[PDB]
Amino acid sequence: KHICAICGDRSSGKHYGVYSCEGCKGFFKRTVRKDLTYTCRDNKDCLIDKRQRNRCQYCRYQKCLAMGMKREAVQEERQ
Amino acid sequence: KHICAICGDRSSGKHYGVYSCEGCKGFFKRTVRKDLTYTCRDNKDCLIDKRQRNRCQYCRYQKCLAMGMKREAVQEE
DNA sequence: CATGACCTACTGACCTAG
DNA sequence: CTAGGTCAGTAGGTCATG
Ligand SMILES: [Zn+2]
Ligand SMILES: [Zn+2]
Ligand SMILES: [Zn+2]
Ligand SMILES: [Zn+2]
Repeated sequence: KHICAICGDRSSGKHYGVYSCEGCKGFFKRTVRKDLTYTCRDNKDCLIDKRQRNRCQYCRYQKCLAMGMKREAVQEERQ
Repeated sequence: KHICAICGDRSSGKHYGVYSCEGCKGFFKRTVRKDLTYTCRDNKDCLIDKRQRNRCQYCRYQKCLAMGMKREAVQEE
């Protein structure tokens, strides 16, 4: 309840279902808002930690969904 | 006689006429009090249920009025 | 130009006067 | 009964930095 279940950074609370950090939060939010398809240049299992979370987006996105981060809870843009 | 007619959630009775949950009741109370006008980013046809009632505020406010929810049943501050 | 560290609004479950 | 009310927790920001 104190760590980001995706990259191991300090959590700021539950976001879209799972305890995560501000970096992983905005990442998911930025993807579904714009509907972004990601390709992994590796074997679809790149490690995701605090230091190399931005190495492979694809696996960082998949790691969010395997941890239960809901696409549905991402509201639409405002104003 | 216990289902919210707007989003299918559990209903606590009549709120401004129509059977609705506390979430949709509070949303309608705040939409007239502040006179908030909404715009939709899609084709004004978003699905309104328990899981994405917070997705589009435009379609959620539209489904309220279409379900019979009355604007005059809201008292002033 | 995709990041993320800062910042507010908006929920809705849980209260009480008529 | 259905009108009111709050406020912690999760949503929405924006914008300088690489
Ligand atoms: Zn993270
Ligand atoms: Zn990868
Ligand atoms: Zn409802
Ligand atoms: Zn919409």
